[PDB]
Amino acid sequence: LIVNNATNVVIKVCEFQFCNDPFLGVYYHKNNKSWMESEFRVYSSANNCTFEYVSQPFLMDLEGKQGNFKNLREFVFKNIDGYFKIYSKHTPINLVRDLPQGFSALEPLVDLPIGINITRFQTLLALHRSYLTPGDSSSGWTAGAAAYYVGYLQPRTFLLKYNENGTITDAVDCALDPLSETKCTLKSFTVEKGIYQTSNFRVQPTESIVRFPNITNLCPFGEVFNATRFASVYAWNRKRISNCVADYSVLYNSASFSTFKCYGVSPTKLNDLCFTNVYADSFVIRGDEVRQIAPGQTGKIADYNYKLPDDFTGCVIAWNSNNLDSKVGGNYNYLYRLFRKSNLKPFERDISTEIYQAGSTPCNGVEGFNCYFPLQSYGFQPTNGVGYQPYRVVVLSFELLHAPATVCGPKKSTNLVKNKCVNFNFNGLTGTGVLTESNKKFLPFQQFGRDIADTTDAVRDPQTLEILDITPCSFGGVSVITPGTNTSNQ
Amino acid sequence: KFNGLTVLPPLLTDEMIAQYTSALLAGTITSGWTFGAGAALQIPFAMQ
Amino acid sequence: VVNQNAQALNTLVKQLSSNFGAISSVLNDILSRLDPPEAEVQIDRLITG
Ligand SMILES: *[C@@H]1O[C@H](CO)[C@@H](O)[C@H](O)[C@H]1NC(C)=O
Ligand SMILES: *[C@@H]1O[C@H](CO)[C@@H](O)[C@H](O)[C@H]1NC(C)=O
Ligand SMILES: *[C@@H]1O[C@H](CO)[C@@H](O)[C@H](O)[C@H]1NC(C)=O
Ligand SMILES: *[C@@H]1O[C@H](CO)[C@@H](O)[C@H](O)[C@H]1NC(C)=O
Ligand SMILES: *[C@@H]1O[C@H](CO)[C@@H](O)[C@H](O)[C@H]1NC(C)=O
Ligand SMILES: *[C@@H]1O[C@H](CO)[C@@H](O)[C@H](O)[C@H]1NC(C)=O
Repeated sequence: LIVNNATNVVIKVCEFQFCNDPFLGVYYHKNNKSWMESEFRVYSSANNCTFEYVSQPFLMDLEGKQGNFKNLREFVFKNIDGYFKIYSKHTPINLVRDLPQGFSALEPLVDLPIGINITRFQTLLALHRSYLTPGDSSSGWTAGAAAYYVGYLQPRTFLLKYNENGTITDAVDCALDPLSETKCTLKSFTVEKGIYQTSNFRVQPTESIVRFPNITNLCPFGEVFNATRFASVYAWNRKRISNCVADYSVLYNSASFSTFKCYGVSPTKLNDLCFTNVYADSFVIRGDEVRQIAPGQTGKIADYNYKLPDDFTGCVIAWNSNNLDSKVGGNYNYLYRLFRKSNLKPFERDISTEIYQAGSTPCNGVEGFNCYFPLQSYGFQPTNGVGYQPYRVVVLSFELLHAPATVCGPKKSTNLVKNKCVNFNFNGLTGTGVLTESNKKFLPFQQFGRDIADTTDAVRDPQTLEILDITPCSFGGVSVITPGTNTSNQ
Repeated sequence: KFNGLTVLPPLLTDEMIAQYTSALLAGTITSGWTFGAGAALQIPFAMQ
Repeated sequence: VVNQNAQALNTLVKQLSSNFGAISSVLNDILSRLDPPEAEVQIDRLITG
């Protein structure tokens, strides 16, 4: 509430049970000609108050007048970043019903750190009552003349002029009419005879269409994520996935994940992209080893067991698997390479078990001194450190928009439109542009058509086997002709 | 024309340039050089 | 004159298919598959080029 009672300015922020018709009622006593504030019916209750402020006491007239409007006030109210901004100004004028045309500035008056949500407001008036106002509170009252106007703000761009003393005397709206765009461009309130370039009008696309083939199968993840058994890391397991929808938003009902990270793809978008040739890797490692599954890493797992290509786009998922893979005597089913002559290549698997010659004296399969067996058994027990407990780790790798694909994720397709600037997805390819019938003749083994410009210009619709040509909308250019400001405005 | 790369027409159409050249030829053959200093004065071609 | 003009325009247009150090040379390939924070660096590299 902002109120200006007979004495003080009061600024309250509380929870009020406001009246349906709150107002002020000032009674005029005929016996002693004076107007005195008696009724203030604002709210029923005020429970919790956060911010308060009261200005100094003062005295106004409050007497009813009969002359013309002599006070014009303009106020502007903003709420930005928890700040309530009140700009104000007042002016003496003679107009009663007309709205005057003038250029006046509004000087900042008050700014408050309120930080509340305001979506409606209500103005607050006063009432006048006397012997000539017979009746109850609801009827025994007059109105008294007063008027006001309300308008709405909008994000725009103006040009303003600053005089010598520092006052805003004039402004021009950059986006009202073309001459104003020209004045805005040249930064001058005066424009001389000729032609000018302002901007470029772009036709805007309305509708959007998605064209996807038919997929009904669901992906074999219960034999990837709910796999009764996992293999040793050195002989890491691989699996091919195709012709199914990969609903990764259903990753949460059955389980929860220690680490769930993706490189080159943001997880939220996984549903909207059609992937190509999903490969799913699976293994189990030690928690300490979980920090080796990343591009450009070191360590025995990352060196002699597993490697990633540098440009590995895809996701790493891993969850602790202690309970399933902990045995009180020790889960020794898990074995890993420790010694190898050279580093491994990405997406390579070696299962050789040969006596490693640490130094000289070739072992010849003796495993003597300086001769060691490259493979070693993990020992997993329930009573071990968290950094030592087993972890089930899965890698998802795939291609994107480089070949015909079949894994698109969950989405919905729609109809087809023609000869209207629109937006389109075609098996994951994106774009906007009018779609006309094509006279090209694709051979039966290819799905696109390209230009020198290096952008697609045709497409085979993945449903009707038809060939559609994309024509971009006419951007053009905008120029304006003027005979000068002085002579005319046309 | 489909990347924000526009070409623009010249100011004079080719017929206008053709008219200009025809005018120059007429001037030289029927008036010598005297049209290039003031009013066009005629004079036969043999004496030019 | 005509040959020089055409050559310059063809080079200026063909120069739109290089990575300049990004993962791909299409801004639509970057509107998807990424979120703003880590997309903006590659958008930066394309701008510079
Ligand atoms: C105006 O409000 C202030 C603050 O609540 C109060 O102290 C003062 O008495 C009020 N005066 C009138 C006339 O209501
Ligand atoms: C808000 O009002 C309720 C009821 O009067 C009270 O229990 C609660 O403590 C108040 N909270 C604050 C922050 O004043
Ligand atoms: C403010 O309240 C309105 C009405 O309840 C609501 O629609 C709007 O979302 C709210 N905004 C904030 C920031 O609370
Ligand atoms: C600046 O203020 C002075 C004093 O009011 C006034 O005389 C003068 O005209 C003003 N000049 C401008 C440029 O507004
Ligand atoms: C795993 O199993 C649960 C129930 O045992 C099942 O509801 C869920 O769909 C399965 N999820 C995966 C990813 O295998
Ligand atoms: C998908 O199903 C529709 C009918 O529902 C069928 O006409 C069409 O041939 C199928 N295949 C594709 C690629 O749209």
